Amino acid sequence: AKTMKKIYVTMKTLSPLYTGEVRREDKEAAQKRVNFPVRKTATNKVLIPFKGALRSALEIMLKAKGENVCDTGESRARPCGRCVTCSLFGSMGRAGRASVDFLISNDTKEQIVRESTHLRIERQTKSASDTFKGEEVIEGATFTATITISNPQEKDLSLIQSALKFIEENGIGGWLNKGYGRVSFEVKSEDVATDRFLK
Amino acid sequence: MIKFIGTGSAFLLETGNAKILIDCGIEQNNEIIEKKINEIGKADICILTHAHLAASGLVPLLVKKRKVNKIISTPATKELCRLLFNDFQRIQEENNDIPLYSYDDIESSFEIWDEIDDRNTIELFDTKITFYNNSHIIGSVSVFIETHNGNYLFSGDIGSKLQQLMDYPPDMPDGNVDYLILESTYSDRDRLLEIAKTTCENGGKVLIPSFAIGRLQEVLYTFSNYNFNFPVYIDSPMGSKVTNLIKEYNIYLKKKLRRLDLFNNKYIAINTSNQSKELSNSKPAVIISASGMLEGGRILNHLEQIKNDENSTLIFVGYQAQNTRGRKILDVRCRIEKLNSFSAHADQDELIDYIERLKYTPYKVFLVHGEKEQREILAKRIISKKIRVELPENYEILIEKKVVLNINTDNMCNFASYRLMPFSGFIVEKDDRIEINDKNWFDMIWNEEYALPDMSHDKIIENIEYLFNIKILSKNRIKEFWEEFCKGQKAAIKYITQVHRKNPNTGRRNWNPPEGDFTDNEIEKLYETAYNTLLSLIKYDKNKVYNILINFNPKL
Amino acid sequence: TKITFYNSVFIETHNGNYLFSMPDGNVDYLILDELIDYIERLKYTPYKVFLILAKRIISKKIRVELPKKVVLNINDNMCNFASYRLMPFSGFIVEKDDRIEINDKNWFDMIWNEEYNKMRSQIVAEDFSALPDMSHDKIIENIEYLFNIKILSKNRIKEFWEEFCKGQKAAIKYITQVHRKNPNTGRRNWNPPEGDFTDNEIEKLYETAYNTLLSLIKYDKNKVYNILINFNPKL
RNA sequence: CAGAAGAAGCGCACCUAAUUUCGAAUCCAGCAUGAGAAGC
RNA sequence: GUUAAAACUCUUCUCAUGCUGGAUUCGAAAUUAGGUGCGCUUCGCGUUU
Ligand SMILES: [Zn+2]
Ligand SMILES: [Zn+2]
Repeated sequence: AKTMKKIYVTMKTLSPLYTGEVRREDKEAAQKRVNFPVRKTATNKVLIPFKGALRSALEIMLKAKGENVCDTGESRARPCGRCVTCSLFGSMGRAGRASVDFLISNDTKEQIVRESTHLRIERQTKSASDTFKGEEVIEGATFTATITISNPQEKDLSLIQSALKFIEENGIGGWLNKGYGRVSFEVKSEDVATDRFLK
Repeated sequence: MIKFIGTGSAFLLETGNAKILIDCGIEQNNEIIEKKINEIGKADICILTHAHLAASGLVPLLVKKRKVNKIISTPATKELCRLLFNDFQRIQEENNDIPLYSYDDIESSFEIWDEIDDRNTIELFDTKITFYNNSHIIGSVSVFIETHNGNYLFSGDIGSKLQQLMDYPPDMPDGNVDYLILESTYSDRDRLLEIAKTTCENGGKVLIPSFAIGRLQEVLYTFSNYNFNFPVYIDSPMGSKVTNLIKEYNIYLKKKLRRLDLFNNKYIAINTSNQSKELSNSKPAVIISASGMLEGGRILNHLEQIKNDENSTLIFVGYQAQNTRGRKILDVRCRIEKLNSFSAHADQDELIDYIERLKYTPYKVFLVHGEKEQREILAKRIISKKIRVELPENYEILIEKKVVLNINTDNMCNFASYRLMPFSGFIVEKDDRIEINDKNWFDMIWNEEYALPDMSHDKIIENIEYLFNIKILSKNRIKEFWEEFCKGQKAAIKYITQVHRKNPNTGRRNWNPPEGDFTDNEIEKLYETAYNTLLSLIKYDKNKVYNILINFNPKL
Repeated sequence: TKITFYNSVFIETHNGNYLFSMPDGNVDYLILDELIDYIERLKYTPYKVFLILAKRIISKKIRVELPKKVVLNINDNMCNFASYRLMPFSGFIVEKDDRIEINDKNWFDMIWNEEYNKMRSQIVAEDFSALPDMSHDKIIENIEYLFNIKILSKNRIKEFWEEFCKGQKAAIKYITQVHRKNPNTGRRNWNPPEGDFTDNEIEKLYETAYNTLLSLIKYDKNKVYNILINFNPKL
């Protein structure tokens, strides 16, 4: 208490990016025109989930170190509530100290989202067997988020930064093994007072 | 509400759900331009009236700073602005001043660029924008932004009766204009060909400076009708590019001139620089070249051969701005003459007659540009017509279009937690009011009341069926015909005219060739069948075109 | 509100200089042959005149009008027919708490499907209308073991009881749905057991949950309620 | 009233834009205070 | 034809206050804008010593 960490996170998109539309009405509206819609706000901005990527990043790296972390990727897997990932991003007993925001673009969908033609080529006749359309985020598009950590601890910005580097290497969103979602993260941290709004 | 930003000029019209922009452009400091561009904010649309740099020059800067989502304009204004922006970037880089934008900003500005013709009503962000021709240059339109809190007519640069390529009477919203944004203004036509007669009979070359947009084509259309025996020659990559633009966009000109060639051959365009050096060494011809204000350009390699030759003349067929070499020798060992008859802007009278031909007198006429002196006498004459006018050196009613039910909502039930009523009615759009109206309405109004070729609906379906199975008409051809038909009807005429056009050199059209054992003559009858079939589909309404074309291309 | 009287009440608000019936100021709304000159005498011709006469004053280039919730149309191709711009539209007016929407047939079709899915998925066969055998102690032992490890949870016991109130068949339907191994994912809807285990053991405890719950549906309601109330005290 | 810099022709077409899985699971549902006063 | 008959336990006073459906879980896994099409056609390093 008495301080709150604020991590101002700026994404620049290096490769193209795809995070699919989750809303059934928006997806079913766009699947008439494009077979892979992108996640988009109702104010026509691009929405990337960021808490799960930071969680998943830290779970893989801390399981690879050998430090005790639970797995919240396995199906219906109960969080332990004792590990550092449970302290940062949450368990079933205590909520997440890090309130990760959604990565929201600084620009509108008609400026950074393009519709693209993808294929499946027959390996033998070297000829298009399948053609789909997908919406991608252009390279250089800028996204912003605030990772607002209540009850600050010492190793809670660095692990986030560590997780950001993992998201720089592996990617964010979908189609991560076809090359989509390679990104760069620029960080600005500040220990804001918890009573800063009291005038 | 409307904000007048203007260095740069712009008209932001904040409707309350969008930020629609009119004519972001700069005629002539880069930093105060950039700050003034930042002052606009994120705009949803950037509407271009005409393709002059006084109203289009800042459009790539707006896509540098990512302040615009869509740049709508006229299909000839777009093609013009391709050449216009590359020429402006050529001059800006060439002057060694730091470029205000880049060629990538030009490209990306044309990536989000949509194009509609005149009389085509778009509906973006709870608004209705419609273009109407105003006869300044080709693709020059006045803009009707029909909002809910007022209907606004941005006149742009209204044209003149001196124009010969564009139809004179400036098209105006047939309905009601609440607020009107007019631009205050800033018979020697026969004299041009006559003094060319006397000059070239005397043995000189008439070197007419002409602006590459509008002006040079007006001068050439003069010479290409007044049977000037001696040869006529345009000398300017950009001038000949806009000459091919006028010939390509011939359907967007005057109705008489929409039956074409338009320039009656006559001109022998000088393409390469070496040919211009040759013509400068050559000794009676009509050099309709283009540097504008006697600045850098294909004029100046010809300027010297007239400058020393008193027998030749140098006919100034344009306004000659200050700090230009042209005004310096306008205001010299050659004859200098000036013909203001070739003017693309109106005078004050034609602005008043553009303002007295609206259906209902505008509430406020915002004068914006022109000379500040002349804007006063225009203002005084239009206040004399009892019309409120807000000058741009100064800074109010609340018009609100409403929708009336006019149906009795008594007998009303709740089915799925919604209080609903199935109703049959006849919604009407009256000036200022949308009125839903019961059959009682149609009854009363019933008792009160009571080009393109032609083929039957079945003929059109049978022809597109045959040409689809002969593979002349394809799914991509039907897709782009639907795309150009969604921009208007003249764009579709220009599309099918371009595809059907036999090239005079190769005898090759752009139609997809047939499938089978057809012969040459029959192949040409199928190509003409395709041309007349799609041109017969242009006459039909958009909702009749769609169900015809969906049985061949399910996605367009 | 600046008011001035003339031989005429010239209220001058910021929403318009109204005048009910000629001042020298700007007049916005005129609340009105002899009639035509009065309008001609006014400098800065009025935006609207609130009145045969209307025909003429329209041709004098002047707007007329001749004498609740916000109405929003959602339905837009109109036509010139019988002078006025117009379209045939049959639809639905809906009366929301702060607005009146004008929707069309697709909205009602949508809410028809959304209501029909609610209607058809409320009664499931013999509601409130070949089981294996187990001793009562064995049911106590297996429900206690599969309650300690987190397979039979309080939500599972609760949802067992709610469906078993609706009959034996709905309980068999629920238990078959929870035990169902989806062929595309290889997963049952049981909550996974806590504690270190092995996939053969986990599959056998899932089978044990299926057989112990199925052997409990053959028992009497009161006997089922008195077995489960020791685990989920609510139901 | 706005920009401008050895020949020739061409710089166009066509297809495809679909399919599939998943949409569950779990914890909690308590506690505390007041039970009187006044007129007729 | 009852030590009767006659006289409404009536009026006044809000089950209110205190408590956020919260916590856990990334629309992503599978699919190369590929396939078809030749910068070609026309013009002697002349002439001059
Ligand atoms: Zn944990
Ligand atoms: Zn102009």
